[PDB]
Amino acid sequence: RFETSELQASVMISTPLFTDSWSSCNTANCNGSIKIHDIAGITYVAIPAVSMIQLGNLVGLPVTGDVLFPGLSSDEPLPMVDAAILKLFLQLKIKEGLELELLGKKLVVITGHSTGGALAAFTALWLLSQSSPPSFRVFCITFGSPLLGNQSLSTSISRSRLAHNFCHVVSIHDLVPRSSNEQFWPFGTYLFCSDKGGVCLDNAGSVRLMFNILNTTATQNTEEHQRYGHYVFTLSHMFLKSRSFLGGSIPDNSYQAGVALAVEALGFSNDDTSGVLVKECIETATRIVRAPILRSAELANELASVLPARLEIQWYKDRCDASEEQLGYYDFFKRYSLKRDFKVNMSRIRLAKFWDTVIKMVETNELPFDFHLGKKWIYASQFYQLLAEPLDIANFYKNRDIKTGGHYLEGNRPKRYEVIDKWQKGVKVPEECVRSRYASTTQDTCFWAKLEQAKEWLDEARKESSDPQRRSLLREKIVPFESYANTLVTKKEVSLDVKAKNSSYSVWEANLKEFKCKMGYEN
Amino acid sequence: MAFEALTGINGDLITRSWSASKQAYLTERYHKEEAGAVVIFAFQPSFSEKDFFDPDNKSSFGEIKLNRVQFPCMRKIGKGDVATVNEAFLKNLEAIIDPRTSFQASVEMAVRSRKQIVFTGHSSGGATAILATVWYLEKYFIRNPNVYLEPRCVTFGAPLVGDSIFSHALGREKWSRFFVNFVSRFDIVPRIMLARKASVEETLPHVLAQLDPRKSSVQESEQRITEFYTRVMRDTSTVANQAVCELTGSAEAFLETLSSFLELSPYRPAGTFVFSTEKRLVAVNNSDAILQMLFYTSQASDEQEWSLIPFRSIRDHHSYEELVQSMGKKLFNHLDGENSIESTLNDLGVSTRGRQYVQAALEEEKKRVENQKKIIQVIEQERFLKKLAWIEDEYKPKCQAHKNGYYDSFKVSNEENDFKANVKRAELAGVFDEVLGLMKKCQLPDEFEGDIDWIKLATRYRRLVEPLDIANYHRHLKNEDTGPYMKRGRPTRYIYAQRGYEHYILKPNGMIAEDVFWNKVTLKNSGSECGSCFWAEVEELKGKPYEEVEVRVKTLEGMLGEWITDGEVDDKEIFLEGSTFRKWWITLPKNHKSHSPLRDYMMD
Amino acid sequence: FAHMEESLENLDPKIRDCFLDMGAFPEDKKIPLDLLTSVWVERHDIDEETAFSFVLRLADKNLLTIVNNPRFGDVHIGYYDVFVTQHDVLRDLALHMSNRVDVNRRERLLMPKTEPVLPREWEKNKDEPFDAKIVSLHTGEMDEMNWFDMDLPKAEVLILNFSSDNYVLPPFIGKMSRLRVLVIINNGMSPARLHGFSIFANLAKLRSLWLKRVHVPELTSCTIPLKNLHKIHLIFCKVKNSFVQTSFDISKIFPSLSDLTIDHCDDLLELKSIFGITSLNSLSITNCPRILELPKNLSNVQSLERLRLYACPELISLPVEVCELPCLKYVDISQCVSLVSLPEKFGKLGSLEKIDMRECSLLGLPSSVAALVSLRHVICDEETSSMWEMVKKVVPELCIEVAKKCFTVDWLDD
Ligand SMILES: Nc1ncnc2c1ncn2[C@@H]1O[C@H](COP(=O)(O)OP(=O)(O)O)[C@@H](O)[C@H]1O[C@@H]1O[C@H](COP(=O)(O)O)[C@@H](O)[C@H]1O
Repeated sequence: RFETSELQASVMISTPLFTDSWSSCNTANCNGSIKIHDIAGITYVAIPAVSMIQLGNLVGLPVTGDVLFPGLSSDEPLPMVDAAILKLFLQLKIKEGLELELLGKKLVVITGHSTGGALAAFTALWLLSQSSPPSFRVFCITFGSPLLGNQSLSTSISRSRLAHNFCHVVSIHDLVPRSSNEQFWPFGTYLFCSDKGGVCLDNAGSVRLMFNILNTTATQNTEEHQRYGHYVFTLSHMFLKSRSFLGGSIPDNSYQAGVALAVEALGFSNDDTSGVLVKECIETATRIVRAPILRSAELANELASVLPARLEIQWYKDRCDASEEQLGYYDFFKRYSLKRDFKVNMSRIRLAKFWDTVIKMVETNELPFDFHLGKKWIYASQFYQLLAEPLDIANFYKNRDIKTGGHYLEGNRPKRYEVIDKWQKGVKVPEECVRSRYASTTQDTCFWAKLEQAKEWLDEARKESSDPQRRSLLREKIVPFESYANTLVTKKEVSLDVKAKNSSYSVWEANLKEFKCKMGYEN
Repeated sequence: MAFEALTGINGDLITRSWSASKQAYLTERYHKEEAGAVVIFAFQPSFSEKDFFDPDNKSSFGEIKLNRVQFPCMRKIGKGDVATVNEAFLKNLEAIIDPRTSFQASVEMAVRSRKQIVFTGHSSGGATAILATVWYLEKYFIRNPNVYLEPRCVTFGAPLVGDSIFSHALGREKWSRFFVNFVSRFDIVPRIMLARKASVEETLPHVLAQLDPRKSSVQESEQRITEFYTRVMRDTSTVANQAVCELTGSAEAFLETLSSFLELSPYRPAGTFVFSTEKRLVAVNNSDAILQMLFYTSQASDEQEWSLIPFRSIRDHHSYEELVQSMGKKLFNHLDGENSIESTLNDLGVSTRGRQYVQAALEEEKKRVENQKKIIQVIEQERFLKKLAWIEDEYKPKCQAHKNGYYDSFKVSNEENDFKANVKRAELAGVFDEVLGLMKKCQLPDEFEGDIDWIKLATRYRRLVEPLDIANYHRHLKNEDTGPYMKRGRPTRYIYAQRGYEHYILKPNGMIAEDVFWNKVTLKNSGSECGSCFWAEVEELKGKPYEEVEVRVKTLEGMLGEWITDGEVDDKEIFLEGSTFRKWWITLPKNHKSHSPLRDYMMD
Repeated sequence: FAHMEESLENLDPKIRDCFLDMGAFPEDKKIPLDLLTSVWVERHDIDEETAFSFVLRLADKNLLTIVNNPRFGDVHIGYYDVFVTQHDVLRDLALHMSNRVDVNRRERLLMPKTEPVLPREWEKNKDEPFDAKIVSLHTGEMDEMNWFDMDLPKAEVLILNFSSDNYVLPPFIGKMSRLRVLVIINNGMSPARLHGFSIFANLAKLRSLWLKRVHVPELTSCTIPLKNLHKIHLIFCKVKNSFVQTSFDISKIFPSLSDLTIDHCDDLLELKSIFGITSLNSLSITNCPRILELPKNLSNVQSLERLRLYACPELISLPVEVCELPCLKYVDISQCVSLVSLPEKFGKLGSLEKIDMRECSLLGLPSSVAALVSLRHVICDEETSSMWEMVKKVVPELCIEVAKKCFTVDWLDD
């Protein structure tokens, strides 16, 4: 491997964006207003630093109002944000002015200082967490902003893959970002800088540990604005400056040398216990793992090795739909009568295990970000899903308890199918060519669950009290499914299995027609 | 002697090249010198703002894409992307090769006389010489490689010309060994092109006038030189940091996010760069290592180092005479060959972080070599050849004896042979997809695409498996969901193999495959280019009336003979009685049935 | 017709009787070798060794047309793809020679094919204490109780071919001097229910039971403890709640039980009752899904020799008490896709001789198996060849065979 935290910090520092953002923040602080201006084709929006405001209260994200966060998660741990920041954002009406002044822009950089930095981070979060991604790219660079957020909010941001757009510069001597309640959780990349260089940390746990050790450090300062100015001034000229980098005794190892250089760049010697603890934290920041770039290429071999299970499933489907009984492969698998059903169950279990392993590897961040953007992987996932989801539904309904009507679309759908659907959401617009014949497989993988729910509703309607209003309500709730099925059939987007003489769909249609004829409802 | 062993150029040749470059200042355009059996062409350097950045160019850097017809080999074989070169240098070269200059006639006469050709120059003009060398490599060497036809390119402080694609193309063709560039430790001319034009536009004319050796009487402005050096160093630092971050595969998400907000020069070193100092000579053969050394060497060490670095950088541009004269009194060391590079980099002034970055860049090449060795070992396995042997010698002959083409059998059947063939095809496709991904991720040596064995294996695999893939694609009715097979269904590996084979078979001639096809010839995303995709064309043409589409049928009939002759398709299996092609041709009306030219191949 | 008759003239009377038996056995079906050997053992009193010798001797001719028979790997293996089929002409032959006696029929009571009617020759003679050493009755929709009285004072072997869904059982076993073999075969596509199972408890002399595709009645204390039953083979049956209950001690009811086979049976998430039997000697579970882990009570059994676990997916891990078995000679696990690691102390099995782990996704072999001195044959995949040869280095007598994966579509036909 190779230590690159200091390399990432140097890359971030060398960009003109650092100096441009610092100048914009200084101008906004001097003028005391939100300054929007274009420099070198980049639109910088600097939020002035406000004060005489208390921090610490946590109320949570708004649920109803003009501002909303559709992209944020809404699980049991509710994400929370500082009440003061939200109140200031609502009062200042930043949204309207920003959307008015950002019309037609291509590159937008939001910046601020301390409370201004917190407001800029909140504005960037609001811009990114919307129904659709903004037409312009954003980059929230904060200069010593106070900690805001929560563990749930940080986890949701990491899951949403939005932490790459946030960068925070925290000095090794300031106390404002390091004085906060333990409920607060840092998010995004954090740059720790000093008169001899900087380091970058993109892990919440590593950033929290660094904050804790800096808190335990005796060296502290109260005046941080002049320190930040001096730090940025002396870091903007690091390119035209080569130092000895003696590092005491240079270790004869690439990783050890890199860690020692990173520790020395922070002004911490290799003699005090603080330096040793910093070295340990830096070492634990980066984990050892096989290179994702090689793993992505290697995944094709096991994909090919698991492909024979899909081939066996295809052959079983062909045999079932070519049989004399014409019960459909879904119903054939639903009724355990032959050893081929057991073999297909084994193949389905193997495929599910392989895809669960792949999904777990993806969520572990052991693969490149654009892994899910690959056309081959998306197409393979779609092919696997379109062939395996009906089998999983049939297995679940066969193993479903009689009185436990949890169904398949009411919290029992595996997360792998949801991730596959999210991947397929990026597929380009399909052609609207008219299909000459029925498709090989049903386009909708959730058709069978809806059919089972409709059958249950029809059975409940047939076997119940008179209640004419209840019958009317149940028919009203049922007929959307009938219309959807008719649309699918007329579009020839369903396989021949649903069109079989003895298939479940045909039986349900016959039962519905018999009920309508017996009882006489229109349509 | 090791300098002559590696570069292949003796000290006398270097001295003659330097003398010719010095003499070329008075002469116009180019100067030709005949020393013994050696012909040396020296290009006159030019010192003006328009000679570095093209006024007509609108981009932040004066870079324009090359022409495929002029430089067929200066592109990526797989991706198909062409290289980008400086606009002013390319225009100067085009003016040089103009027939009125009689340069082409002199070059032809020198080649016919069986004399070595040496291209030399100084400053920006020297960079032009590099382009000239490429021109030679695209006119005579590629037509018939030979020892006597080997050229020699020597430059003195030439600025960067090509981008990373240019360096990759040079490495793939094994032409990088003919370029030698001498750059001083503190030389600033090679670092000029690494900075954006907007940052140094104000101070470019003054620095360029000062750097001119013909008229050095101009008053020296220390402030302007200091600002120019500061801007150049800042831009070089940004470019080097981004390049070293991208090379190691770290902070990829952060780099991807920050790429849109950053504008960086795409120029990269190309050739064998040798660094000259007071008493040492170090030569580097890695572009990333060369860039890192170029950035790191021009750095200060203390206060005394400052306030004199810009002046030394300005003066060093005319200090190559001392290096040439005192060439034999300095030690020569090879950075790549040496195991311990700490002493060399310490002598050259590289800091510890520069040493670590250079070491990482060097280890990247070793990792690529190890990956190539692993790929070769995997390919040379017995089972990999056994699968292909089973496919070629068992499935196809049995299908032919069964009176049904193996494509049609794979389209619809229920036998164990089809299942085994599908399994083997899936395994081969997975292996080739892994290889294609490794090649795409730039984790393989540039010469890997140039291997004849790999090209032959890929061509055989394509010609043996592509009809099976087409049958699998059209069996599941996937053409009605996405579209034609050649539009959004063809795998990338087959396209890469076809492009590699076409380049290999057309490099001795000089034309791109598109020209040959179009010259031989609605045809958007057609199947007349690939013989192995012919079956897919049969899928597209069938089911349609003859009146609606007629030219495609004629093109297919014309290309069928060439495909049969070249072995792309086999007449025994694709002209079978039960083949779908025969049925489609039967459904064709009587007019084309009687006007078809392959009657002797169909009528019994 | 004449050729096989002449061959029968050259056969020994014992092998002639065996030939008649297998030939008159129901046709157009796959007959396991274990059932055939048990029938010969309890009919001719020739024991398993001579039964196998007779099978090998008769395998030369076409009367015992063999199949793939992959049982050649070892003698400790059970029965799998070892079925034997015979020709209908041979069946009619074996039905011909003195096999239609009106009243007595001292041996070979047969029925040519399933039908809702009974043979008129024996139907008329309702009161006939017939010697019935071999009885095979084929009946479809008609009641199992028949329309007459089979006293059968000297019967030894009984085989039944059955059908339909709702069915009863005959009272013949109640009026039975002795019986050793009882086989019930159902050919329906749905589970078949049985009524009146208390009559089958009259005789405890039965030694083999071959139930298949039926609703296994729940065990009750009123059932007479079968002190002679040794084999209980269930294939495609419906356990439902018969073996789930644990109130009644199965060991008391079946103290002589030694081999129990459960194949292609679902709804078997509970196995505590099966492990509760202390007389178990050879347990084999094949193609049984919906099993998470084996119960941690197998230490009660101290004489189990075989632990065949063919297929049986969704098995998270092997029990840690397996290593406590003193006489676990043979362990067979195949087609398992959920097993990831063997028990850490798996190498303490000093009685282990042969192990099969074909098509098993094992992660890492523990070092304990380096102490498996008695281990001789290992049949596994190519992936585990390295860490099996690492054991073979310690024990030269260890033999490792790589099982190639053959791709066939014969499973689709069934
Ligand atoms: N409609 C589709 N459905 C499902 N898969 C598709 C579809 N279209 C293309 N592919 C597959 O998508 C991959 C793109 O990788 P590609 O290297 O180009 O990635 P990019 O460079 O572009 O990022 C190729 O392997 C295509 O393979 C073709 O599909 C058949 C079935 O494949 P099967 O063997 O899995 O059954 C094969 O016969 C090949 O005709």
